[PDB]
Amino acid sequence: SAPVSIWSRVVQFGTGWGFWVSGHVFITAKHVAPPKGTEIFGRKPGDFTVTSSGDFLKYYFTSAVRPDIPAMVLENGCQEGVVASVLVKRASGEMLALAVRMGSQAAIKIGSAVVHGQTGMLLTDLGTIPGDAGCPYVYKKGNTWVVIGVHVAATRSGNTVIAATHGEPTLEALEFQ
Repeated sequence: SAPVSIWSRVVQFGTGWGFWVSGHVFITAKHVAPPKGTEIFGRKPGDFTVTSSGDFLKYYFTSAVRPDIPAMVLENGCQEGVVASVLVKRASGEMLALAVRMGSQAAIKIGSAVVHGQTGMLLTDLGTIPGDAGCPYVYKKGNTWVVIGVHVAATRSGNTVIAATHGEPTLEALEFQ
């Protein structure tokens, strides 16, 4: 479904994967990233800036690292009900697009961390596995592909997954009633 060229944007990173949103912007799961202050893609700290929000991590490079790729829209999650695709790469280079119905956005507790993200329900042993964190969630919005977050967590059994998103909630901020 997703354009063939989009997969070259998914690369190994730390103990997981990350995604080039543009030639300048690389997103990943905080928990898989190399330690802060590590040289990456041949660039030293200072040649890039890093922002984190929950388990979402974004690197911005002043000079393009991948000039061969057009910029894509990065959204803070998407509307509940959107059928998105997790672009999972495995170490072998195998590419597995996993259909997922996006659920609600919330601040989700995973172990000792709190992740701002969006829940999802895998539509199909053939889901995500340890090592997949950082792979992007994308969908075709109208007539263009947009990225909404990165894979961070799943249940062992069952089809629940969590994508970390870049923002903290306003309209989507949960409050006791």
